[PDB]
Amino acid sequence: MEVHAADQYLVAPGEADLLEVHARLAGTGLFPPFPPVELPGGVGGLVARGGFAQTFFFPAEVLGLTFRTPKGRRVRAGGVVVKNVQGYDLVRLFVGSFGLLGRAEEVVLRLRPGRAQAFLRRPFSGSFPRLVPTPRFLFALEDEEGPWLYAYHFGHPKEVERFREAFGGEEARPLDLRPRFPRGLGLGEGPLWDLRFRYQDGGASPPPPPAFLRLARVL
Amino acid sequence: MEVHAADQYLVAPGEADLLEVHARLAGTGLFPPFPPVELPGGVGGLVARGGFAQTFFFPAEVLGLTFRTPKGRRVRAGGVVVKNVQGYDLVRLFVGSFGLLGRAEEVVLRLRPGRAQAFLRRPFSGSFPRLVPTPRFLFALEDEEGPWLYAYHFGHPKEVERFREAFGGEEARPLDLRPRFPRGLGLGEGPLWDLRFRYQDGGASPPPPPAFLRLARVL
Repeated sequence: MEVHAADQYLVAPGEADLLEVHARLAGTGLFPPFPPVELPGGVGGLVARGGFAQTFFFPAEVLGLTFRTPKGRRVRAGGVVVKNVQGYDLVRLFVGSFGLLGRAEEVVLRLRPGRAQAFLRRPFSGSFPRLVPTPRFLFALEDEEGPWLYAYHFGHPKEVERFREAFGGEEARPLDLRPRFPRGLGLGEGPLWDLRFRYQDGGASPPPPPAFLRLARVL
Repeated sequence: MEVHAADQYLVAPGEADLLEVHARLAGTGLFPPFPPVELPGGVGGLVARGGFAQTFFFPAEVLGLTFRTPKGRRVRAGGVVVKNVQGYDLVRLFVGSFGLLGRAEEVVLRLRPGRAQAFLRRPFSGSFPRLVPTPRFLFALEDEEGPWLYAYHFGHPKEVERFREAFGGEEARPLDLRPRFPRGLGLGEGPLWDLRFRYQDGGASPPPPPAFLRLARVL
């Protein structure tokens, strides 16, 4: 993969692992649009699902991508160094398409700056709290010891310190949840959930609207 | 149109004029995702072009929309909570499609709160400046006198005040540019331009990528 530190963006293969990306950004002061949590599908799958644990609008963090349609056609979308007169949003079309349009072979993601970072966890209480400052990522996970509210944030040491003081809990190390979703990260009443979905091992993919089913046949 | 003040969103027919939306919201403390400038096509046209004068990601400000395809079908997309399981972004697909996918019959836009606003202009220097704080909208327009840099911002009274301080210039009133673009707001070497396009009366529409031409045939 390619880390464009100065321009704050990353170029990586769809098959790149989420922790693989975090490992590569170690000490760079740059952060990807996802927490230190490994999930089935890697970067490509994450993009296809429209992100994980975000408290922000994820699609805008995807600057470009190249995907392979279920028919074998290569489609390039967006870009950084080269781009057409814009419009015709092929990037957002793919983001959140859950694999219906094929798999991402390459993804270009925006990276955000941060002098400090904190990945914390604390006992869950039913609903997601409104923290201040709002962490960039928030999600719940049941560890069999009860639910756990996880939060990941980065930015100025002052905002992060502020985050720690508002959240409390304990420091958490990078998680690898692939072992708990062997049949795939689908949707359902599973042990993991964020502001958008509740995930379940082998759960079904969300139902696409008629229009999407139609366009997917000709892409 | 229907103003859902408490939920901070607006439902408007595609033909609603940009200035009628502003008049409808004047005094509500809520602002639409466009400045006080009338442009050919109304809100539907604005959405089709992917926004006007924004310094932010415009597509995210569009929560839903209903369009009639060239073949006659009508497809309802998005809809803040309750549409489908957040995925398959038909909304962003339409935003910035320039009419290629059909006409917007209805648009659902997010409204942003603000206790103060400022619409100002100053002689354009030849390139867009990096302002601090950065205004929500910025564009350049030529008049008999010459090119003018226009900026529109809203939000916290102290934020807007600081903007007025850094930007300088003079107070500007709502503009109606339909008379200057009677043949439509297309692309070209015209008298109006923002961070994404340079507009021209009766100008051409941007060229769609192959993938877009393909799915346009269906849906």
